[PDB]
Amino acid sequence: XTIVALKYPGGVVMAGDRRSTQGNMISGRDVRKVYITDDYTATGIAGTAAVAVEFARLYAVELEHYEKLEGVPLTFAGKINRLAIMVRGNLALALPLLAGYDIHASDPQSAGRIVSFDAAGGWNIEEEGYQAVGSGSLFAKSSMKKLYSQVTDGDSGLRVAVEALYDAADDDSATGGPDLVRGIFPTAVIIDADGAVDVPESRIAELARAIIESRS
Amino acid sequence: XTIVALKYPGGVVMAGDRRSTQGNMISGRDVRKVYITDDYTATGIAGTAAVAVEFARLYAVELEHYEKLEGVPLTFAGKINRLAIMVRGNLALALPLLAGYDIHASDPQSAGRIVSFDAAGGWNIEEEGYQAVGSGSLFAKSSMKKLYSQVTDGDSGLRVAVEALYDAADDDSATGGPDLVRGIFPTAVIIDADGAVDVPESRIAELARAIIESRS
Amino acid sequence: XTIVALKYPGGVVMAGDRRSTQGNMISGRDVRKVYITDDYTATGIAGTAAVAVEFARLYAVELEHYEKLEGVPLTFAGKINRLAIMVRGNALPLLAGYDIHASDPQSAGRIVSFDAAGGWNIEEEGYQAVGSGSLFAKSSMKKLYSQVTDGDSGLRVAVEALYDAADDDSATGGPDLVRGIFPTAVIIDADGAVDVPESRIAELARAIIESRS
Amino acid sequence: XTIVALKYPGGVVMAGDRRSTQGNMISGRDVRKVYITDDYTATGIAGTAAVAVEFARLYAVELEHYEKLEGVPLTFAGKINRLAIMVRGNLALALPLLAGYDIHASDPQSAGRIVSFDAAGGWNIEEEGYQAVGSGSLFAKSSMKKLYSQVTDGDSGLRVAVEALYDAADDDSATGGPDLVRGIFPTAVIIDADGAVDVPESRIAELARAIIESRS
Amino acid sequence: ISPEQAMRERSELARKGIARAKSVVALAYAGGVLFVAENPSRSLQKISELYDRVGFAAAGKFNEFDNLRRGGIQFADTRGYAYDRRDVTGRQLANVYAQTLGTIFTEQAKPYEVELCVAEVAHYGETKRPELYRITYDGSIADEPHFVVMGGTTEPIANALKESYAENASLTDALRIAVAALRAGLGVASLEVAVLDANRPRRAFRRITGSALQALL
Amino acid sequence: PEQAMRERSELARKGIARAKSVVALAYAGGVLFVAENPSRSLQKISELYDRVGFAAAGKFNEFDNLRRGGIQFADTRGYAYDRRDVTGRQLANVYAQTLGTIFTEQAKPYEVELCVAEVAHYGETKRPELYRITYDGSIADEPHFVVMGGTTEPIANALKESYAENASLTDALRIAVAALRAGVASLEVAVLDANRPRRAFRRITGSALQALL
Amino acid sequence: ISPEQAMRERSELARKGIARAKSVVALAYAGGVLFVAENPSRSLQKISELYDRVGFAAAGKFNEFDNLRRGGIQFADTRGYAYDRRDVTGRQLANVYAQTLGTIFTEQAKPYEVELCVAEVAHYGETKRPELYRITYDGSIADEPHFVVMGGTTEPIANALKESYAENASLTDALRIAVAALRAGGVASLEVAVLDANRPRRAFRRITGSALQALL
Amino acid sequence: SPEQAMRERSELARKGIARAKSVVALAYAGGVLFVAENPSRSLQKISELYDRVGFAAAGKFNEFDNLRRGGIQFADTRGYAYDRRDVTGRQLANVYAQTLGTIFTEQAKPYEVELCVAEVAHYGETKRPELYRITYDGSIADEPHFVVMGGTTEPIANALKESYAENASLTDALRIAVAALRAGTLGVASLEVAVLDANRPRRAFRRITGSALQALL
Amino acid sequence: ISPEQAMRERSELARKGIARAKSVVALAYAGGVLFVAENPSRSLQKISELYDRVGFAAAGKFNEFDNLRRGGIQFADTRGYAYDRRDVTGRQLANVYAQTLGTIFTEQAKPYEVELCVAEVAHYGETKRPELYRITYDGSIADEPHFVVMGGTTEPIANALKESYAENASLTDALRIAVAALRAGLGVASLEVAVLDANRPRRAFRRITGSALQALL
Repeated sequence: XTIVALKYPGGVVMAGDRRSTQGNMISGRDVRKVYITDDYTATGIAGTAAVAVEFARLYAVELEHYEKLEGVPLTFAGKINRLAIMVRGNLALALPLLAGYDIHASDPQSAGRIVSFDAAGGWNIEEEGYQAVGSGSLFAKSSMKKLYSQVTDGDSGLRVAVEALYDAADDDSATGGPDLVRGIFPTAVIIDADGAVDVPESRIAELARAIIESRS
Repeated sequence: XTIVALKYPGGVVMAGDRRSTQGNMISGRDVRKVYITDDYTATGIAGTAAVAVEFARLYAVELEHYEKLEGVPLTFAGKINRLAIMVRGNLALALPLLAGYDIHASDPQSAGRIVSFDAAGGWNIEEEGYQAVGSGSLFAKSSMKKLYSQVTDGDSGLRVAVEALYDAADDDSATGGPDLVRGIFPTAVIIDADGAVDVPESRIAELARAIIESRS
Repeated sequence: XTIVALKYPGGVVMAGDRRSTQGNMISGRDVRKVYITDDYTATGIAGTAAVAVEFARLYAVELEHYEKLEGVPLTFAGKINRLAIMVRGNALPLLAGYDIHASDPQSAGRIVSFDAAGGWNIEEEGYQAVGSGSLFAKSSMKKLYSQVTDGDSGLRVAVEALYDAADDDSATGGPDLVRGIFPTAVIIDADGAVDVPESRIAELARAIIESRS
Repeated sequence: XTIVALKYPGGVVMAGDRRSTQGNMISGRDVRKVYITDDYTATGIAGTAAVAVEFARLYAVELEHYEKLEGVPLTFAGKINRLAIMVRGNLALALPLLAGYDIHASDPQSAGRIVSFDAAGGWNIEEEGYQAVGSGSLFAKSSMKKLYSQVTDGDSGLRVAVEALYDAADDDSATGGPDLVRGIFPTAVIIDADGAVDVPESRIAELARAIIESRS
Repeated sequence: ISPEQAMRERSELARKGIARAKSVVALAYAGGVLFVAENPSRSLQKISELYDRVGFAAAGKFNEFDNLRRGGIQFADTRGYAYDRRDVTGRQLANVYAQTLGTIFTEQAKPYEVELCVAEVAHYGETKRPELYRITYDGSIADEPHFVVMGGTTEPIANALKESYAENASLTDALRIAVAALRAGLGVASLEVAVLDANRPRRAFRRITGSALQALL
Repeated sequence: PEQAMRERSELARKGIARAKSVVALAYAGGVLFVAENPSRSLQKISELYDRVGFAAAGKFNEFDNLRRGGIQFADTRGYAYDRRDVTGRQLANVYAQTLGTIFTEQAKPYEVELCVAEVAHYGETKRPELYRITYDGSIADEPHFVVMGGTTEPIANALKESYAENASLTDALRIAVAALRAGVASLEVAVLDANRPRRAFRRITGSALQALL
Repeated sequence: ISPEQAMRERSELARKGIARAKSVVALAYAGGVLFVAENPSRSLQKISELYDRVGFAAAGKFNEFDNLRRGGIQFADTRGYAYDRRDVTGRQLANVYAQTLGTIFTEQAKPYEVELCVAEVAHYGETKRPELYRITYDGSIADEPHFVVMGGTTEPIANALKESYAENASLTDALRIAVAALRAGGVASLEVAVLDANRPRRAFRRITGSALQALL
Repeated sequence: SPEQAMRERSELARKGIARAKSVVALAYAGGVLFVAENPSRSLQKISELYDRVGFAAAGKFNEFDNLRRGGIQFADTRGYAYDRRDVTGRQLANVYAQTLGTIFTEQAKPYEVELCVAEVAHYGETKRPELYRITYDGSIADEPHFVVMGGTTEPIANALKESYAENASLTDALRIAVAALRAGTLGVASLEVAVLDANRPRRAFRRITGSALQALL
Repeated sequence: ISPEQAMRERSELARKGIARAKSVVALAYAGGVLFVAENPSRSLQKISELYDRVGFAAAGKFNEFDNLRRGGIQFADTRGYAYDRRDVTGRQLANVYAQTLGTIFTEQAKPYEVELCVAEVAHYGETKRPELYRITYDGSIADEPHFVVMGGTTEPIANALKESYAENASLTDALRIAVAALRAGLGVASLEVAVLDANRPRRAFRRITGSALQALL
C-alpha cells in the first residue's frame, strides 16, 4: 500500500490507496487509511483498515482530551510529541505519516506540515515538500520528484497526489490503482487555514479519469 | 472449516459448516459454529465446537451486561468495539466473523453488517456484500462472487450462502458438505429489522438437497 | 553520518553533516544533528534527526532543571556526569563545551566522547569525530589542525573535515550546492554557544571546493 | 592495556600504560588507569578511561564514607572486603589491581600490599612481590621476574615498574609504549608510610629514556 | 461529636462556602442550553465542555470544582473510547458526580464547597428536549426541566427567572433574561458565557466571548 | 460502641423515612413492583438477572451503586458456573454482606432499603420469593409483600387486609397503588413475568400502564 | 470530630504563621512582573523561576514553600517535556499549587504556613497582559489583575498600593512604589527580581548588588 | 487542639535541648571553629559532612547522630550523581530543615536537637564562611558570625556578641569561644574541638585534640 | 492528644517496671570489665557476649531485653562480616540500641521496661581504657567512665560505689566492691558473674560460675 503527503502554498494534502493484501491475495479494495485527527491534522498508516482507524481514533482522543482539560489545543510540536510517544509505546509494524497545518506559524503559506516515522519510531519533519510511506513509497516519491514543480496550490496538489498513487499502483502490485469498474478511488484529506476536510470522492474520480485518458 | 456471511436488501445471513478435523481425521460432524449473540447480532468462528460456543457465550454476556447496566444496548460501533477488545485480549487460534443489523442506521435496506478480524486481531467492516472465514474461505468467496447478483432478499441470500458452503466443501476436505445419510446440514442465522433468528434445519435441508440434485 | 568537534584558542566548534540513509537509500538531506544544550554546551549525535534532537532535548531539560532547583549551573564535570548517566541508561554523543570556571580561558574548550560501552572520554588531542565518516574526518583534521588559530580557521577545518568524510564515506553528506544545504555548526566561547550562520558555512564550503578543483 | 604493581622495602608502587584500543585501532593515547583511592591505597584497571576512573571514584567515595561515619578508616582487610563486594556486584569486564600500605602492620618494610581479582571476582593477596593485569600482564610479569632482584628502594622499584610496562608494550600491541613524539608516559603512584602520591611525569620520562638508551 | 451532627456541620460548612461564591445560571432555550456566570477572571473558568453534547458549569471553590471538571472529562473520554461516543450522556455524568461528591461528603475530612450543573442537548438532527441536572455537595441529584441556579444567594435569582423565563426563547432573549436575574441578586469584562448549541454537528459547546458577546448584550 | 450502633441505625432510618415509597408483591403471573417516581430517567426498579429483580428506596447514588454491583456479581457467577446458579437468595445474601460491611466500615451507613425478588423458571411451578435487605445487613424472607421507604406502617397495614394471594395483574396493581396513597407521572411500574421465556423483567410504561389503572 | 471547629483552628494556625513572617509584593509593570521581598538572607530565596515565562514568590515558613517551589519546578519540567514548553502556564501551576495546598490542609497534621504567588508574562513578541495568582494555605486561588501582597501585616501594604499604583509603570517607578509600599508594614534587606517579557525565552532575571542600588 | 499540640511539641523539644550540653560554632580567619562541651571520647557532636562542609549538634545523641549519618549519605549520593561542588552548606541545611520539619509535624515525638551546618570556601577561593542552624521544627536561619546551640543559650550568645572579633586568629577565636562557653573547668578532657580549615586542599575538617589542643589553650 | 502527657506516662510505665526488677552492676577493673547481676535463675541470662571485645548486660523485663540481646548479636555479626571484625564496637552497639529503644518508645504501644549496658575493652596487646555505655528505655545514651548501675533501686547501689570504687582494682577486689554495693539496696545461688577479659586473644567474654566463683567470693 501507499500513503502520500505533500505541502502546497498555504496547505497540505494527504492521500492513501484502498488495497490490502495477504501475500499475493487481494483482501480489501475499500480500505480507508487516512483519517482527520483534529481540526488541523490527519494521519495515514500504510497498514490494514483496523490499524489505520484504531491509531487515528486513539490519537484523536488524546488531542481532544488535552483541549478539553487545558482549554486550548496543543501546539504543533506538542501534537508531534504525543504522536511519537504513542508510536514508541506501540513498538516497545507500519508507521504513521502525519499531515498538519500549524495555525501559529508566522508564514501561513508554508504552515503546512508533514511528519514521518522511521523503523525505530523516530520522528522527522519533512522539509522537502512531499513524502510517502508504504510498499509503493519509492515509486510515489520518484514520481512526485518530477511532478512537484506543478504543485502551485491545493487543487494541483490533490492532482499530483493522485498521480503519485497512480504511479505507485502501476509499479507496486501491493498498491491499489483507481478501480473504474467498481467506482473505488484513493481517499484524501486537504488541510489549510480553515481546517482539515475530506476530499469528495467525486473530485478524486474525475482526477483519476483525466490521468487515465491522458496516458491513453 | 468455513463460515460465510452475506448482506441482502433488508438484512444479513450467516451460515457455517459442521465438520471438525484432527489432521486428516473427522472428529466432528455436528459442530455448531454460528450463534446468535443478541437480538441483532450473531458470531461465527471457524474453529472447534468449544471455541465457537465459548466465544459467543462470553460476547453475549458482555452485550447483555451493558444493556442491564446502562438501560440501552450499545450502538453497533460499540458492539464491534467490545468484540475487538475481546479478540485482542485472547491473542495475549481462529478469528470471528460478526453478522449484525444496525437498528439505528438510516437506510434499513443496507443496515446489514458484516465485520471480520485479520490475523493481528484487527476488525474490518465489509463493504463488498459478503465475506468468508476458514480453510474453505477462498472457494466460498469465489463462488459468492459469481452468485451474488442473484441476491434480492433473505431467501435468495440464504441460498447463496448454502451454495458457497457447498462449494467450499467441494474443494476443501476440511469443510463439511451436506450429509444426506445422517440428515446433517449447515447451520444459519438470518437477521433483519425484526431481529436475529435461527434458520430451521428443514429450510437448509431443502436448499442443500436442491443444490445436489441440480449439479447431478 | 559524521559529527566533528575541535578546540581553537578561546573556543570550541562542533559541526555535523545533513544526511540520513536507510541502507543505500538517501532518506534525509536536511537532518540537524548538532544542538545547543545550555549556554556553554552542545551535543552532536551521528544518528537520525529524532535521536539527535530527542537526546539533546532531554539533556537540555536536565541541565536547566538543576539550575532552577539549585540556583547555579552544574560544573562542567557535573554536566559530563549527567550526560554519562543518560547514555548508560539508554547512538553515542559528542559533547562540545566551554568551562566558564576554568583557569585559562584560551584553553577552556572541552570535547567529550563516548565509547561503545557508554564510557566517557575527555579528549586532549584537540579534535574528535563520531560516525561512519569519523576516521576520514580525523585523518583530515590531523593534517589540518596546525592551521587552526581562531574561531574562523577552526570552522574552516571542521567544514573541511566533514567534506573529506563525505568524499570517502557515502553515508556522510557533502555540501549540496544544488539545494543550498550545508553542514550545521555551533561555536562556543566565553560569550556562550551560538549557531553558526548558514551563509558562513556555505562560503567556506565553496572555497574548499574551489581550492580542490 | 597493562597495569603493574610491585613491593619495595618501605612501600609499593603501581604503574599503568596510556593506550586504549577499539579492535586494532588506537582510540586513546593519554588514558589514566591508576588512581589514588584514599591516603594509603590506589586502584588500577586495565580497561577504558571511564571504567578506570568510575571504579576508582566509587571506591574512594566508599572508603571516605566509612571514615566520616565511623570516625576511623577501615582496616586493610576491610578495604579489600569492600572492594571485593563492589567487584562481585558489578559482575552480576576488566578486574581491579589494588596497591596499598598497611599502616597498622608490625613490619613497615613489608607493609606494602598488592591485591588482585580473578575472572570469578575472587580476591588474592599477592605474596611474590609483584603482579600485573591486562593484555600485556604475562610479558610484564616475566620481565619483573628477571628484574625484581634489583628492587632495593623506591627509585629502583619505580624503574622496574616502568621497564615491565616497556616490555609489555614491546610484545603486546594493545599496551602503549613511552611516546617520545608526544611526551606521553606511563602514570604511577607510590605509597609508603607517608601516604600515596602521584609520581611526577618528569621522573617517569627520565627512567623511560634511560631504558630506551640502554636497549639501543 | 455525634453523627447526626457531623453531617450537619458539613452541610453548613459546604452551604456557607457556596453562598460566599459568585453565581451561575444554566437555562434551556431554542438552540440548546445557555450557561451564564459571574466571572471577573479571564483564565479561571467555571463553564466547560465535557463531551460532545454534554456541558459543565459550577459554583463554589475553584480548586475543588476544576478537579471535578477534569475528573468528568477523564471519565467521559475513557467511557467513549471503551464503548461508543453515544454512551456518554448527561444523566450518566450527573450520576458519576453524585457518587463522587457523596463519597467526598462522607469519607473525606472536608466536604466540597461546590454545586454542579451537567447539561445535555440532542445529537445533530434529532429532537430531544435539553436535560439539566443539579448535583449538590452531598451527592443529591435533581432533574430540572427549565433552569438551574447555583452559588451565592440562589432564592432571589430563581424567582427573577420565573418572572422572565420563556421556553423556546431566542439566544438574544435567553441571554438577557439570564443576565437580568443574576443582576437581581456586568458586561464582557465580568462575564463567562457559553452554549451547548444543538445545531453543531458533533461538538455542541461554543464559547461566546468579546465583540460577539457585546453584539448580543 | 453501643451508642455508635444506635446512632448509626438512627441516621439510616431517617434518610429512608425521608425518601419516596416502594412496594413489591406476589401475584398470579409473578412479582409486581410499584414505586412513587416522578423522574423519567432515575430508576428505582431494575432487572438483575433472568428471573431476578431489584427494587430500592432511599438515596439514589447509593442504591444505583448496589444495583450495578449486583449485576456485576450475577453476570460473573452465571458465566463461571451456569445461569441457574443466580437466584434471589444469592443476590440478597450478597447485598446483606455488602450493606453489613458498609454499616461497619464506612463513616456513614447507606440510606437504603432493598428488595430482591425471584420468580420461577419458564414452565416450572415455584412460589415467588421476596427478600428485604436493610441498611444494617439484616435479611428478611417475606412471603407476600415488601414495603420500603417513607412511612411504611400505613402502607404495610393497608396491604395486610386487602392482600389476596393469586390476584391478577390489573387487580394486584390497584391494590398496590391504593396502598401507597395510605398516576403515570408519579409512578414507576414493572413485573417479573414468570411466563417470559428467559428474561422475566418487563417494564409497564405509558399507554399500556394507563389501561390497567 | 467537629469539621467546623477543626477547620477554624487549622485556619488560625496557618494565618498566624504567615502573619509572623516577612512580606512579599508582586506587581505588574510595563516590561513584565516585578517581585520584591523583605529578605535579609543571601542564600535562602523567597522568589524563583518556575518555567520560561512563569515566576514564583512566597511568604511563610521557608522549608514549606521551598518544598513547593521544588515541586512546582518538577511538575513544570515534566509537563513541558511530555507535551510542549507552551503547556506550562501560570494558570496551570497555580491550579497545581491549589490542589497541593488543599490536600495538605485536609490530610497532613499541620497545614502549611505559606502564601504563594505565581506570575506569568507573555511570550516574546506577543501582547498579553501579565497574570498574577494568589494561592493560600487552604487551596483558595485568586486571580489578581494588578498586584499581590503576601505575608506579615498585609492590609497597610495593600492599601498603600491601591493608591500608589500606575498601570504601565516603568521598572524604576514600579520598584519605588513597591519598596515604599512595604515600608508601610535597601539592598542588604531586599530580594528583587523580574519576569522580563522582553527576554527571548527565560523571563526570570534577578536584580542584585550594584545594579539594584542604581534603581533605588 | 491543633494550636495546643504544636506548642506542646515545641516545649517538649525546647526542654530536651535546654537540658543538654552546649555547642558553639564561629567564623574566624582560617575558616570555621567548632567547640563543644563534650566529656565523652567516643560520642561526638561535631563531624565532617563533605569536603568544605561541617556539622555540629546539641541535644539527644541518638537523634542527632542519626541525622549526621543521613547528612553524610545525602552528601555522598549527591556528589557522586552530580559533582563534588554540588554539595553545599545551603543544600545540607535545606535537607535538614525538610527532615526536621517532617519529624516535628508527623512523628509521635519531635527531635530534641538543634543543628548547625557550616561551610568554608574551596581552596584558593575567597568566600566568607556560611553558618546555618536548623531547629527542631525545621526553621533555618542564616547566621553570619556565630551559632550557639544547646543548654542555656542567652548568656553564651550575649558573651559572644561582646567578645566576637571577625578574622580572629585560631588561638584567639578558641579562647573567645571557651570563655563564652564557661559562662554557661573546661580542659582538653572535657572539650570537643574541630575546624573547617579553608587552607586544606580538599577536606577542610580537622580535629584538634590532645597535646595540640593544650598549646592553643 | 497531649504529647507532654503521653511522654510522661510512658516514661513512668517504663521506670516502674525497671524499679520492680532485680539489679545489675557493670564496672571497670584492671583486667577489663566486670558484670555482676542478681539472678536466681540458672538458664535465664541477663549478661551476655555481643562480639569479640563487646559485652552486654541488662535489667528489666526478660523477654524484652533478650530480644534486644539477640538483635545486637545479629547486627554485630552482619557488620563484622560486611566490613571487618574491628568495625564492631561498643559505641556502635550502644548507638544501635539507642535508635531501637527510641523507636520503640516513640512508636510501639508500650515502651520497653529495660535498661541496657554495653561495654567494650581493648583488643589484645593494646592499651585503651574500658568504655561503658548506659542506654535507657527512651533511647538516651550515657557514656559512663567507671561504673553503670541498672534496675531496682539504683541510688543506694550507685552511692555505695562512688565511695568504694577505686581505678585499676584486681578481679577479687572489684567483685567484692560490686557484691557489697548490690547489698546496699547474696552468693553463687543468687548471682550471675562475667568479665570482658582484655587478656583474651579474641573473645573477651568469660563467665565465672560454680566453684571458681565461690573462690573469689
